Amino acid sequence: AKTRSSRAGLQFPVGRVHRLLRKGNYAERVGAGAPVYLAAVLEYLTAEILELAGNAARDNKKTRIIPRHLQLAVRNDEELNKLLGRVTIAQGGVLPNIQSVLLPKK
Amino acid sequence: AKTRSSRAGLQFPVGRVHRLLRKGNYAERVGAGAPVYLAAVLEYLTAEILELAGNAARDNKKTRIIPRHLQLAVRNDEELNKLLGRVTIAQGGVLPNIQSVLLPKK
Amino acid sequence: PHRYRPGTVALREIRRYQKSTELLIRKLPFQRLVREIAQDFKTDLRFQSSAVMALQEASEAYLVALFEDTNLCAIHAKRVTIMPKDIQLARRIRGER
Amino acid sequence: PHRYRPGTVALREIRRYQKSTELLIRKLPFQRLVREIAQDFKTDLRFQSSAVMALQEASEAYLVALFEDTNLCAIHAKRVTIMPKDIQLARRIRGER
Amino acid sequence: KTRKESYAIYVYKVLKQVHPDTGISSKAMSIMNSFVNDVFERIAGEASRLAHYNKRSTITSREIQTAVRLLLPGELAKHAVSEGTKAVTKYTSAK
Amino acid sequence: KTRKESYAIYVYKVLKQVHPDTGISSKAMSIMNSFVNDVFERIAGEASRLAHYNKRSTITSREIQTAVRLLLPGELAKHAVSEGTKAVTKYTSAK
Amino acid sequence: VLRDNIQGITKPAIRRLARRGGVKRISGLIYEETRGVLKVFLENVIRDAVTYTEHAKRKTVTAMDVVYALKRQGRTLYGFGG
Amino acid sequence: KRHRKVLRDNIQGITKPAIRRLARRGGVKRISGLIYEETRGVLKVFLENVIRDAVTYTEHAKRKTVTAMDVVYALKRQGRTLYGFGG
DNA sequence: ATCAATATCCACCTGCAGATACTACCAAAAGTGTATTTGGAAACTGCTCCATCAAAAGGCATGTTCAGCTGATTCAGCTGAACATGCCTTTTGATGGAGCAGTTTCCAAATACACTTTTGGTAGTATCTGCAGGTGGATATTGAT
DNA sequence: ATCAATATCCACCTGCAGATACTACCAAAAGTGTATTTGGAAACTGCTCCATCAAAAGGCATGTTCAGCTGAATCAGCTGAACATGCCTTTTGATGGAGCAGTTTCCAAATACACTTTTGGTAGTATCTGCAGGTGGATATTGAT
Ligand SMILES: [Mg+2]
Repeated sequence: AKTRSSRAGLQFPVGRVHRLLRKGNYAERVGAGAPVYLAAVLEYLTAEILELAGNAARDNKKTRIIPRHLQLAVRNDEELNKLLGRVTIAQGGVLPNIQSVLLPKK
Repeated sequence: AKTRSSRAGLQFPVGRVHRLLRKGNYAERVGAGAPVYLAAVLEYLTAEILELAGNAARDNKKTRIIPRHLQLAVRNDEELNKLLGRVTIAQGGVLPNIQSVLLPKK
Repeated sequence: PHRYRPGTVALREIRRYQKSTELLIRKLPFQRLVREIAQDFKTDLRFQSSAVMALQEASEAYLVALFEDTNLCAIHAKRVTIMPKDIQLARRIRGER
Repeated sequence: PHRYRPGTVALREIRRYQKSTELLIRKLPFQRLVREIAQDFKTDLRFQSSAVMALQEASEAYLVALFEDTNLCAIHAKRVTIMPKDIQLARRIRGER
Repeated sequence: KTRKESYAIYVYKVLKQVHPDTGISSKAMSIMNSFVNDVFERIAGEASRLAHYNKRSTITSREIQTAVRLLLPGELAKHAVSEGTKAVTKYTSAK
Repeated sequence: KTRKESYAIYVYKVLKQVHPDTGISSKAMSIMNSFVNDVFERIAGEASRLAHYNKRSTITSREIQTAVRLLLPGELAKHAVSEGTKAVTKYTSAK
Repeated sequence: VLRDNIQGITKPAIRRLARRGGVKRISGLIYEETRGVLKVFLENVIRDAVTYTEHAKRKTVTAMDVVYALKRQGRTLYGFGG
Repeated sequence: KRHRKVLRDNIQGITKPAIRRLARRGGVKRISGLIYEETRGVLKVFLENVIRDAVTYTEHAKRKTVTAMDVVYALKRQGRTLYGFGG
């Protein structure tokens, strides 16, 4: 028996996404490609953020991604930042930013 | 036969509200009283807004509620205004208000 | 010869347009903008008459509400002239930027 | 006797805190206020430690974000000192009023 | 040809109870209806969510009430609950 | 001793694909898990509404698709769709 | 007498909006800034509406396509159905 | 239970230094002396709203304990979504 | 202060756009009845994790000093409001046809069900490893002079 | 610019919390295969209602003038940052026990169909009137003197 994930070529669980779409009461019926597509997107987005988070972890000379690196990944990325525009990442901090007028001399 | 709406003493259709609650994919099951309660809540609110826009039409020497009246009614009431805080009433205009630092000096 | 002071008509207009509810952009020039914008999204579209209306109602409402905040911003900086920075400050705080 | 000019430790502090992620309000004091407010809503309530911790991460995030908005409002008024009017202007535009 | 349901006749009935000599323009009724649909969708939305969070398969009048308390402002929330309970009490105590 | 489901094994899998020498704090994972949960509810939601508006009792991958184009910004939408299309296509043929 | 479509949102129109908004004095640069703003609003709203149109396999953007888009941008509107 | 101490004026636990740090993380260079009271005020409103909603979730679940998931749902309800403290 | 130009208010008038009442219908709710399926309160008990307290660790309050920021004052000059109308762009209504919407239809794909395999969580005991926070010790940044 | 007070920056460094490892099992997933229902695409089609345009409408682009507003410049007062000083309060690690949550037994209530009745929505018809405009004539506001 071959799992539906591997069928669709995904690491993310197509089975589980199918199952959660049912109990979730979104519609009467859930099509066969619905969870495959959804799993594929879900897998994509998490790959996209971990690629970026990983970098912030490397830039910081660390081996483990912590929430700061997640926050740094999202916030420094236009399209991710908008997506998580109304989302707060616990223990993530803020991007370094000081307004110009506050810097000394002239 | 007697209507569930007359049984509850309501104008708002309990049967319809029950119907729409089922086909709304909100949960697996709809309890018997839930549509009764909900119909009451919706009715009450309908009455509250027609009351105030009723007065809003009266204040303006009128007998027919137009959108303007409903807008005067909502934005002039602190609680209704908060509930509809992110809703736009088409053809409703705005409340007469000028910032007092823009007024001509007397 | 007779002339009103600057800001006197402005006030008269403020009082006027806050009394009325009629839309303040001319339908046609708006409708074309709507269509022109949609053409980038899909070619050979058609628009329901009420749909352009819905879009107008919303755009105008939005903009009028934006001017309010813009004006509170101009006043904050101790001015009475709404400037592009006021619109920009209003928008950034709203989250839009 | 050596002293730093006003504003130099301040920017030192900003560099420091924008770097770190640790919570800035003391745990227990924040725990008490949570409990005092919740009590006023309902008696004999208990708090999972991570509930309080959720509420602090939430609030600090909210307050920090608000200070940026506030700080932008000050600079708009051609100042560098945030004032209650700046908070107030930020919150009104935000639609928190 | 196809049926297009509305709350209009029920909104209108309520208008007559509240202001017997006052009418409503078409457009104002279309806003009234929109409003009723809106609030229904919100309260059912919350009632739906409550049920899930508590692993319950039924949306009961208890859910609708807690939903009302989470969506409506103070005095508006209070009065709604009283009207919501009142209607559920009358309906039950009638053969 | 009830079982709590999460995407943690899957996230990690994909983490090793992108950075095979990089680990993840159980807290970052805790967030990474909320992110997938959040984005699930959001796409499912739009799909849910999308179907209703079209008198459709079924969410096909097509609804997931418009749901994705509605939800995600610009280039994220463009790439997600491709991967969704790609995975559904590679699924259709593989039985 | 060729003229840009966005320029069809004339100065007197933008001024009346400003007026209803209770604006007394308007910097000249506002009218171009505002036109830019209106463009961003519409793109954002239209994009989503048209996305509803395409899903329905239609060539006519219907008021519901707009109303729904408006609701999902968080700009709920009453008076056109829904 | 034998004696549970009275809670009052805990808002003053949100010290001047703590508020300052927050403002520094916000990128604030200069702070008018009236801010700290005003911030406290604003924080009080914030908590009250999230807690009212959280407690409501608690009471609907017929619990005496305010769960992390109670707060997380109150936060998403008011559009202040939080990752990192549960589902 | 008066004075005249004109904006603004209000009482009265009325055709007609938009509201409303009136009829016969029919598909489609909503209700009534009986057979069935189940969801969640209840009562009980494991056991996680919360309140609470004691020691031990560190940021808080407070007074003083004065740096430089804010806010007032003044002032010049630039810049946006006011003005009048025929020019041209929009609004209004008339009429072709695009396409949306209603109808019938049939099958590819939805659900249901039922044994059969897989596997993702945990649980109990284990070892591995990234990094926090201590150390000193070499390299800025800042502000007095 | 130069000297000195101190923040800042690495870089290695040893403890250990938190992460990683695997071994055992196991309930609940996910799989597979087959019998059974149907959602919606498809295809045809009628009739809105939408793009278009001709004539009717009436708003705005224009360019001159200067009222008054913005922004620069100047400076007096005093507020808020910096810092030193003296210790209170929080943090952190540890132990009985409330209430949450895991499991099981049991029924009031909710779902599934069918059949009986009704209600709301349309439609085609004429039936009705509130109030938007127009008017006239008094009065208030504004700006000039
Ligand atoms: Mg109290």
